[PDB]
Amino acid sequence: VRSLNCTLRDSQQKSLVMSGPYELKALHLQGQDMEQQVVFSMSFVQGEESNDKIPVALGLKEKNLYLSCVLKDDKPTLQLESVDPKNYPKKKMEKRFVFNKIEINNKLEFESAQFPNWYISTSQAENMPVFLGGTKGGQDITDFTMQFVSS
Repeated sequence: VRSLNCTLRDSQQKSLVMSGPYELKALHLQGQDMEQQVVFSMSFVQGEESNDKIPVALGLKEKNLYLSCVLKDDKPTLQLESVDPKNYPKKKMEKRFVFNKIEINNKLEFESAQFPNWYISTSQAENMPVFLGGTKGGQDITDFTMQFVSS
């Protein structure tokens, strides 16, 4: 399986960082303070692809931790999950871990492969958790930019 390291920034220029062991938060960060920003290892997995839709898995660079989508209280929820450090990543990643990376005019959107039309979203306010939102349209942010970082 092929990967690439990168950071994501929401369309409002908020950066993502590790809240506790299993949460991500988005805040406006600038300076050497930028160092506290999570670096993902984006893997190109198997699934349904288009010129526009590419299935990926998002893990933390060097941590056996992956974003996954699961129901919690009858609603799709984004969480960080630990995986056996020896079996991952894989090309055929379980569905809960797959997002469709959609390119939309220089911006990306990450939709859950498991919950159609649920996207990785951030809040307009500072310091709130990154979550799975089912609505696109003026409120929560569902678009990001990506920056390549080195291997």
